[PDB]
Amino acid sequence: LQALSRVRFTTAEVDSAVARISQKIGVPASYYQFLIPIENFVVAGGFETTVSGSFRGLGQFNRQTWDGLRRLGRNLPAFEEGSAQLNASLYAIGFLYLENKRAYEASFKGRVFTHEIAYLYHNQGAPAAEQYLTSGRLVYPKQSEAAVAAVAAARNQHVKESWA
Ligand SMILES: NCCc1ccc(S(=O)(=O)F)cc1
Repeated sequence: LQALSRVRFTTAEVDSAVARISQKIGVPASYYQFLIPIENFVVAGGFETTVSGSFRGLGQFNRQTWDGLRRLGRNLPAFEEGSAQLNASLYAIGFLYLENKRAYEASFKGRVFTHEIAYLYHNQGAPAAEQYLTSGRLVYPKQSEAAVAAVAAARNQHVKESWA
């Protein structure tokens, strides 16, 4: 029962594409495996993803974030087309991870960009993510309980020097 237009992908086709794309662009497959179930609806034979409204596809991108990646030179279709597609959305998730990793490491020198921190950056955007890490307050607080748990864990990991 889920706590309260779609496209459906099978687990196999998502897995195959993740395996291929993650290898090609140097983003861990485990990050995709972490993020996809948080952002989308898990069903028996795969995942369903919302492709209407402001946030769309497996990465739940908005147009501004998607276009930000294109501005960096990433080869993506237009937001409205790519966000409904398997491969383009997976590339975008990964490209965004790579850019957010750079942003995190530049502001918090000597710190490690973990999956939950990467998800926080994905969820809030890099500016607001850094603001949450410093202030403890989300700029965009209207998130799911799973998203909130993930970003809380992210801040915990950020602050603490080591596993413990
Ligand atoms: N996942 C992106 C998080 C995000 C990024 C930007 C905004 S907005 O201020 O431009 F409406 C809102 C939410």
